[PDB]
Amino acid sequence: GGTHIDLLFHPPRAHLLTIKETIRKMIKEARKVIALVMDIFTDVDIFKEIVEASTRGVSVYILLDESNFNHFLNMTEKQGCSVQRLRNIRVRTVKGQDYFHGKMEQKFLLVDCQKVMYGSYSYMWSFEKAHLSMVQIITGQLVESFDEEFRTLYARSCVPSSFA
Amino acid sequence: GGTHIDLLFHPPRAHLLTIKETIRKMIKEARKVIALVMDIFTDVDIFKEIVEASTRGVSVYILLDESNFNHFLNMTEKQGCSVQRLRNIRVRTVKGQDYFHGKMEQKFLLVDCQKVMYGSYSYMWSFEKAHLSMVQIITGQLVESFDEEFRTLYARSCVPSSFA
Ligand SMILES: COc1ccc(-c2cc[nH]n2)c(O)c1
Ligand SMILES: COc1ccc(-c2cc[nH]n2)c(O)c1
Repeated sequence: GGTHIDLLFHPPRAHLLTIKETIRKMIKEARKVIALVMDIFTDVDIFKEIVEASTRGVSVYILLDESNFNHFLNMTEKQGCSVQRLRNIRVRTVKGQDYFHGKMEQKFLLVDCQKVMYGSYSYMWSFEKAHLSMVQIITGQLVESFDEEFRTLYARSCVPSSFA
Repeated sequence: GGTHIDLLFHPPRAHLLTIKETIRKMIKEARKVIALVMDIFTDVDIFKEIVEASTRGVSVYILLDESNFNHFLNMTEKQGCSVQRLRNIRVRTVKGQDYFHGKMEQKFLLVDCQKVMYGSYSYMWSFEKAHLSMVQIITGQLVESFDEEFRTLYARSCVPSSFA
C-alpha cells in the first residue's frame, strides 16, 4: 500500500476538469464522511454540494479559520441555509497564536479516508476566476496522515461564538 | 523510482526541526539551483540564507506574486541588499487575472531537481510566530512535476517594473 498523487492546476493544464469541478465531483461522490479544513469558504456552488451531500446522509466536518469565519456565515445567511439547523454538518473554528490575528493557514478536503485534495485553492469566487493555484489529489497511505491531521485540528477547534 | 513524502507542521508535531529550520537547511545544502515560488517573502533569515547560497555560486530563481512584490523589495532595501546587484539571483513576478488583483497563489521551494517543500508556509515572520501551517517534503518522481510547473510559471513571469 503506497501513495498516489495527481496534480491539478488552475487554469487547467493537461486534465479535463477544473479544480472546482473536481471538488464538486469529490463531494458528489462522498458516501460517508467529508472533512474539510478551509481558510475562507464563500463559494456558493461548493456550499450547495456540501449541503446536498449532508441531506443524502454524509457526515460533514468543517474546520474554518476563525478570523474569516464571518465570511462563511454571511454566505450561509444569504443562502437562507443556516448551518446550525443542518443535522449532518458540524462547523468549528481554528485560530493560530495572536499578537494581529494568528490564522489557520491549512487547507484540504478529505473524503471517506480515501481521497484528499491538498493545495492552494480556497473556496472562493476569486480562485475560480482570478487566482493561479494548484492542488494534489492524494490516495493511498498518505491519506491516513490527513486523518491524523484533521483529528488533531478538530481537537483544537472551538464552537463558533455565534452558536448558543 | 517512486515518490517519498514527509509531513512537517508548525507548530512541530513529531519531527525535530521547525518548518523554518528545515527551509534554512534545504537552502544551506543547495549545491546548484534553487527555484522558489512565493506569495510573500519578507523573512530576513530566509533571505540571508538565499543570498549566501548565491555567493557560494548556487543559481537562484525566484518567482513572487506581483501584488505583494513591494513587501519583498522593502525587505531587501532594509537589508541593504539589492537583488539586482546579485549576479546569481533572478527575481520575476507572476500575476493572476485582474477584475481586484488576481494573484499567484502557489508556493514551493525546489532544490537541485531533488527535493521540494510544498505547503501553506509563506516566508514571513507571522508564519514563524502566529500561523498554523503544514508542508510536505517531497523527493523522487513527483519533483519532476515541480520542475515542469516552475518552468511553466517562469515562462509566464514578468521582469518587475522597478528593474531598468
Ligand atoms: C474529527 O474526526 C474526524 C472526522 C472526520 C474524518 C474524516 C475522514 C474522512 N472524512 N472525514 C476524520 O478522519 C476524523
Ligand atoms: C525556469 O527554469 C528552471 C529554473 C530552475 C529550476 C530548478 C530546479 C531545481 N532548482 N531550480 C528548474 O527546474 C527550472
